[PDB]
Amino acid sequence: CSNLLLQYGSFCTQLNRALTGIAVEQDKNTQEVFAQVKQIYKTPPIKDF
Amino acid sequence: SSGWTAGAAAYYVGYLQPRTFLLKYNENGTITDAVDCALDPLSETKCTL
Ligand SMILES: *[C@@H]1O[C@H](CO)[C@@H](O)[C@H](O)[C@H]1NC(C)=O
Repeated sequence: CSNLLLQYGSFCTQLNRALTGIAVEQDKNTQEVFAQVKQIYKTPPIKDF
Repeated sequence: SSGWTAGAAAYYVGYLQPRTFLLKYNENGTITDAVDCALDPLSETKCTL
């Protein structure tokens, strides 16, 4: 069946490319939402607000 | 059975097995390079892509 499927490598490459694009897009979404600032501030030890 | 000198030649024998390959046909129609799919991970990636 794999030997018969070899002639559909274009289709399967297209599918894998689409899914890879989706995955990279998800990583990009998370980064652009949360990593707005690249200075990791830490809260002061004392709580006087 | 004793009065004979050997030649000065060498040969090599391999063994074909069922394997999937990638081949590159140049502008003149000759094969110039190939990839042994299922040899190492890098060739596997070249073969999948
Ligand atoms: C293809 O054939 C022509 C004439 O034989 C030659 O000039 C040319 O170099 C060949 N192509 C390459 C990449 O060598």
